[PDB]
Amino acid sequence: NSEEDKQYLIFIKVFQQAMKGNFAKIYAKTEEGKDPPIKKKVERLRAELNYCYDELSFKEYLSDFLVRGGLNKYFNEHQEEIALLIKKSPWQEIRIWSLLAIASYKPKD
Amino acid sequence: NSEEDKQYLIFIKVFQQAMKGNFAKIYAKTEEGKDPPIKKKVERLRAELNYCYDELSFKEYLSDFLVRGGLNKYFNEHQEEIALLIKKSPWQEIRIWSLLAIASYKPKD
Amino acid sequence: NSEEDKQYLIFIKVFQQAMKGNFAKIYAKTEEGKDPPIKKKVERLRAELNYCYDELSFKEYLSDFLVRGGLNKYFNEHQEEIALLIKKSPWQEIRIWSLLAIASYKPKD
Amino acid sequence: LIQSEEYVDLTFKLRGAPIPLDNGYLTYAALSRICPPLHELKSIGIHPIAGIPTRNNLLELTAQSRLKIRIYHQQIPLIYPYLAGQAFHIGQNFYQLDIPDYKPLISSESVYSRLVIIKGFQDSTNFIEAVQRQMDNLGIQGKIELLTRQDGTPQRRQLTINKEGKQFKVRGFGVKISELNPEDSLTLQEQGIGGKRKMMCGIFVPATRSKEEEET
Amino acid sequence: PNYYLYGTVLTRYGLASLNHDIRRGNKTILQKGYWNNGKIHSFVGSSAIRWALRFYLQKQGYLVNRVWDEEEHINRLTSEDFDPEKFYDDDIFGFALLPNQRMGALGMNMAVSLTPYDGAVKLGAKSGREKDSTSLHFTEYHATRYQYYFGIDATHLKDFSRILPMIDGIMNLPKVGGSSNIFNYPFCPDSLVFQWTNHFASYISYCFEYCDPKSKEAKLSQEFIDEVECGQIDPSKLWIGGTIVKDLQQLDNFESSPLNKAHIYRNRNEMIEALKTVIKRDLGL
Amino acid sequence: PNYYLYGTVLTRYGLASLNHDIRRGNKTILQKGYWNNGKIHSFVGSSAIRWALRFYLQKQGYLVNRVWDEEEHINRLTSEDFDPEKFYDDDIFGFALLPNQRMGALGMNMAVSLTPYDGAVKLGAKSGREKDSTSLHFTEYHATRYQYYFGIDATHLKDFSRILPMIDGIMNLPKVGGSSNIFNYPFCPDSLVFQWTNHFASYISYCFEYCDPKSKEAKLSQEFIDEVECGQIDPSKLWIGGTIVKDLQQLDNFESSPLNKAHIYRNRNEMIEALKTVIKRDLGL
Amino acid sequence: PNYYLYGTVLTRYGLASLNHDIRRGNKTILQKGYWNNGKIHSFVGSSAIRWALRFYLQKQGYLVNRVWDEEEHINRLTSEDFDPEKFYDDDIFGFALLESTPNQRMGALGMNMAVSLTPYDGAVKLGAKSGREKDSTSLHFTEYHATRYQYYFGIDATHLKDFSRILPMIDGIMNLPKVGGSSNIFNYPFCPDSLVFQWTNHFASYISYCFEYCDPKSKEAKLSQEFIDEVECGQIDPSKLWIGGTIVKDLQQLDNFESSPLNKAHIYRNRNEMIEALKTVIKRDLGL
Repeated sequence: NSEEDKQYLIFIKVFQQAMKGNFAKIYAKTEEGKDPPIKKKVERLRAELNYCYDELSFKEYLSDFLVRGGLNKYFNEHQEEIALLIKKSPWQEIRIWSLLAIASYKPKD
Repeated sequence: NSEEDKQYLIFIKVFQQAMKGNFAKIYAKTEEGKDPPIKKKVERLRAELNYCYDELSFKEYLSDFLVRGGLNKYFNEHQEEIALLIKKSPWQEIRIWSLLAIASYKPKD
Repeated sequence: NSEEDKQYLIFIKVFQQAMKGNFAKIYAKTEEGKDPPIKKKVERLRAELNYCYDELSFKEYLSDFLVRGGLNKYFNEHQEEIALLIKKSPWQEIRIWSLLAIASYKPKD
Repeated sequence: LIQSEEYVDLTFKLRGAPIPLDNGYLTYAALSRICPPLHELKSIGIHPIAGIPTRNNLLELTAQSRLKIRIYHQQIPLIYPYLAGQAFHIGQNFYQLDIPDYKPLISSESVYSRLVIIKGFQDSTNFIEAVQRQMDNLGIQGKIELLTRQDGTPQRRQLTINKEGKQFKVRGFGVKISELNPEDSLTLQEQGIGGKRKMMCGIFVPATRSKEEEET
Repeated sequence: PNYYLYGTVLTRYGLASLNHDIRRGNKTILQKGYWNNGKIHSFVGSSAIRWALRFYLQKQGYLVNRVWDEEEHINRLTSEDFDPEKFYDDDIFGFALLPNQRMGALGMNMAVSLTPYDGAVKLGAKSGREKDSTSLHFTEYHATRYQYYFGIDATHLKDFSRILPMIDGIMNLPKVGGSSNIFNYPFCPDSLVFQWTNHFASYISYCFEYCDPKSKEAKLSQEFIDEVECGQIDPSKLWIGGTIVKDLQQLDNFESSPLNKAHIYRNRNEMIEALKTVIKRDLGL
Repeated sequence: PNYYLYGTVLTRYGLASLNHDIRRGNKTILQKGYWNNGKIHSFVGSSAIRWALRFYLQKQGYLVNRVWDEEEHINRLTSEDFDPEKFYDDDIFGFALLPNQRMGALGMNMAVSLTPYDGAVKLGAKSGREKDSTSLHFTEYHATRYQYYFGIDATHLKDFSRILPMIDGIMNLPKVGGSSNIFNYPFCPDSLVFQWTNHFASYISYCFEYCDPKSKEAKLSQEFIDEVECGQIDPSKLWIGGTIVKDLQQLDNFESSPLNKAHIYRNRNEMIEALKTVIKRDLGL
Repeated sequence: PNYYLYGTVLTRYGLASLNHDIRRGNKTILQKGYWNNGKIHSFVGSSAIRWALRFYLQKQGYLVNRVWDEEEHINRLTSEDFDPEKFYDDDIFGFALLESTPNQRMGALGMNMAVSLTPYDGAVKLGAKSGREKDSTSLHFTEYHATRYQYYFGIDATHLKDFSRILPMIDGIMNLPKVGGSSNIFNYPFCPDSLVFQWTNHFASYISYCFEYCDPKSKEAKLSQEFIDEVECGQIDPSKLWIGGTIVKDLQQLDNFESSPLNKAHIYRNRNEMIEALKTVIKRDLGL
């Protein structure tokens, strides 16, 4: 319930879909007998997320990550809501939401 | 409400329309039974957006992008304020908005 | 058990699994010596949790720690409930629950 | 539908501080200072700069704002090394030009001129018969129409020549011309009408700009 | 010892349209950019010159891995595995498939027009199937001499004797660009400034300059003359030949100048023969 | 006494594509960033210059630990345990294993383009047909002269005589960067400002500046000349040489200026010989 | 009397990656935080400058309790009991022996973190271990920053055990060795290029950070208008103000400079002359 909570939950879904897309891209990148990353790419994503300062850099990285994720439906249905949520709100809060999505993305894969 | 977000939203919409026109132009470019890439087009757009190095770069780039977008109705009703928003505001913020528009573009087609 | 009690227990289990992951990471990084410290890790975690002074800093640290934990199967099974509980509840109560989870932790034999 | 030969449009991307809406002598003198050969050329015209209007009588330069020059395509090597990549100053601001692009001269049934100046003709009827006579000299047939404001009055414009200490008053009209056929349309686009061709007035352009000027 | 052959070669004057940029619209625009004095100069890519040198190597009969069909316009490989020991192409230009890779002895830079681009354009009517329609399109041409800088690591060659065919190919360079070269522009040298030394440092990168912006003759840059006079460039290691020699010999105090003791020949072939003799003596061929 | 050799090196003018950013997509992005007066300048990393210096030390036969294979394109360690007493590279550039660490006697800063980076992207198509990932591509290049600042702590060297090979390598620097096949950019100095003093304070870092934002001409910054004239920077410890010597001497009141008392040599070799004589006298070599 | 030497020193323009933060991932980040106008500036810790001063004192002879090995990268104490009377470093920087003459000392030098004059926007440098083989320690990133640095310090001269030890401290501030950082790839000289020193006998300074930028992405540095207003209004006695460096030219190019009270300060374009005059005044005042 509550509009803010629904927006937060479906933004978590958006971020989880984006990480699914990025992880699929990494899976496609690797070849041969080398073991494709699963956990260390998550650690890389964590390191890149904490490597962030002020409003501009984090929003740039978040937008780049979302685009690199590729196709996603939760952002498809909700354009205005997530656009306003990302444009507004402190960047630290959005980083907290992104980390919370990271910690709970894995049930998908 | 607080019409800055109105300008942000119709900028997103005009960006989506312009990119759709460009994907249509690329569809016109390709020929014969090769499948016209769609995800690769988005990847190419993201890479070109990240190629810029402030001010002149990405400003003439995004102006040319909107121009090649074709007949954009919302742009026609929103020439002046979109141009003013382009001239003002930091360029990295414009890039963030463009990347968000890319991430939220799909459900048109 | 009420739904609030169920979510509280799931959060305790989530935090315990995150501590399991962090301590396993420390064990792997500090295999040298007679044995990597365990009490020192708990003291470090307690000091870092008590360092937090406001909601934003504490929730940032909590999300960072939870992601560093790893898979966190209890968070896999409960995206929305645990995410809403973390976002909504006052940070002092979440710190109390986290410290209770720390106290009620069993290192793997 | 016929692309004119021997005549091109050298377009330089223009950037800098906002400029008066009636640049005219300003831009011409700046280019002449940068390019001495530009003073002695004859069949050359400078396009009106395309940018949105700002406060006062100033004009703000956009990314689509560009300095466009209509010139005989064999006379480009006389002004290209002086303009391509160089910079000119209007007042106290520095403006930069990049490598220009060539645009062919397209024919159109209806052509527009944002400003036409004829010496000694200030009223509408004398001006109209003067433009008819000028058509007769070049052997061009067409119907002459005058651009109007929101009130329907024929539109007048003023050119301010700041020669030496005194400032000068030269004025004219803005006409819309149709029923030309592609050959005579191209002939009028290259030759132009009236005087002061280098003075950002007297050259022609399609009627889309005519409607756009009519809007505001 | 490590031996290097650095050289700047100046082409002959004429109309040039080579290595065009993106053919956007109807116009075929030259590859141009900024150069000294902040003026626009037309460039020619060094990859085209390397391709021309490789084509010369193929045509002369030397064994090369990559072979140009000249009819199907398709590049074919004699052997999938690259063997620089046997192939001139792999020994000289290197290879990379992505010893799976080789750097290659030859290293070049883009050819730069001597005079600034005057902006001259040419009108042409291309064919059309729409009822024999002819559409007028713009092609840029530059009447200038191009100069490019190349560097040879003789020691890096698997076979030390392969340097001589490279010099011959540089002298007798085939057509550059191929189909894109509308006007047949000979890229063979008109004036040469070579340097056969054993040091990594070279101060002969772009030693040519124009007396006037609109001229068909070339002059050595005053910086190069000063470098020779001060003593930075050893005259015994300097080789100058071509048309520039005629202008140099007319300068006053030429006999007293240190430029005189450098190897200077009016005829390019004589200088090439003397330099090849010196290289063979030094490389133990 | 603690002796330090500070120096700012200006390279020759040419088309350069040496250090690239993260490579993905069509463009190979030149390593660029902001610099003075708030304009984008292309950069060359100091790690590349250090690698070039180590490669020079390897090619001249000096004993080094890390060896560049030049065939496998990998780095081989002659000894797993670093020994600065024996190996030149370990003594000069230091090492870190993770005594297993050494700070190294050479400290070098990143190379900065003198001229701001405006445009100049290159077209990278590969022959015809088969338009794969190796098809239409873009490469960024910059037509400028790079400038970098370095500092040597001579007393920190295990062997004091090793400073001379470092100076020789700075003079004859080998290939720096990667795009040598199509953008051959010699990194040898053409203008030098050296300071051999016994103070930690250096006021010669990045002393060169342009006269025209799009020209090849270079000029010592007015700040450096003011620093020399005020009383700072003892002229007896200042060594200036190269093509900047002519511009310095054409300055008015040069004879009365304190800059005239500095060791000014038009020939870089003469400056290097005199400076090496002074260094050998001071270090007891 | 109680004499204090306050001062703000501005460094030279150059790529600087001096002080880093927690290792994080593959990218070494600078120590940065919000400084002015809500913009993020890069910082250099004052402990780094104190270590550099200690190293200077060690290199130029002198007696220092802490001796940097410079070979094993280890710190050795000549005497386990700190003696500020004998050792320069103990007298100047103080000590604190907590493990269990006084065991603690407040030191005569008080420094503040060096603040970059220019906001830190981008400037991440790609770093590769090269070769053809790749591994975990192959692709790394290092943050740099093309800016001037500016720090503020204050000396309680009377607190020194030996009053003459202030002169070597000023010499070290002038000829400062490398400040801890990646000098292998980012060599940043920390020697001052502009000085604003104040040799007064009261605690108020008002000269903490007197340098401010213009055109925030440029190397040009000017004196802050607040400092100039402080000088002109009557506060900050010009006779106690020592200004030296490249800012002297900009100060003298100001209009109405002769009529301004700033003209009565000790202004020397050459830093050595200003330091010599200041040390002469200090020796006269301290009875050296």
